[PDB]
Amino acid sequence: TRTYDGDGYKKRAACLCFRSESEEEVLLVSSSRHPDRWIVPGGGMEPEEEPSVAAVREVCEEAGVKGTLGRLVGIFENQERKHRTYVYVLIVTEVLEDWEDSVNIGRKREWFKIEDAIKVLQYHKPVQASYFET
Ligand SMILES: O=P(O)(O)O[C@@H]1[C@@H](OP(=O)(O)O)[C@H](OP(=O)(O)O)[C@H](OP(=O)(O)OP(=O)(O)O)[C@H](OP(=O)(O)O)[C@H]1OP(=O)(O)O
Ligand SMILES: [Cl-]
Ligand SMILES: [F-]
Ligand SMILES: [Mg+2]
Ligand SMILES: [Mg+2]
Ligand SMILES: [Mg+2]
Repeated sequence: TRTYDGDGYKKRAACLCFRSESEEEVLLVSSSRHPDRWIVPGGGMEPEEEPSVAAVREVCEEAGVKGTLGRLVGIFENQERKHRTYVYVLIVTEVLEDWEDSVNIGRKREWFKIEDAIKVLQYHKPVQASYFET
């Protein structure tokens, strides 16, 4: 069930899933519709779902990782697609081998240096590239 702010923007949550507290390497996942593209794992908040809970749930489903939830980075609008996304830091402590989207749609995941994550997000996902700007 998709949820919306009062202005009709889709409510989303995502995590910057870092390999370590150094925040040098981040986990991206393949696009479901376009598997040759990389995106930040995240997705729609459910009714009455806290954004931090939605963020952790979505990165479990999409990326097959768990870890220590860190700070809210910010709230990022996508004016073109009418999304409003809460973005959190997650320090990955668990990497699971056969996760929901790997089983269901063969979703891929890969570690990127921050600079390279920004590079591969820029063309299709410039708002997700901006998640890293701070
Ligand atoms: O417009 P396009 O570019 O097609 O954006 C897609 C997006 O594709 P990209 O892979 O290019 O990012 C999807 O993400 P992935 O399934 O790949 O993760 C979904 O986004 P979300 O993460 O919010 O959703 P979910 O909770 O993970 O399913 C989807 O939303 P939806 O599933 O609710 O229809 C969204 O459509 P909208 O614009 O209608 O929002
Ligand atoms: Cl790291
Ligand atoms: F989803
Ligand atoms: Mg999802
Ligand atoms: Mg979802
Ligand atoms: Mg998603």
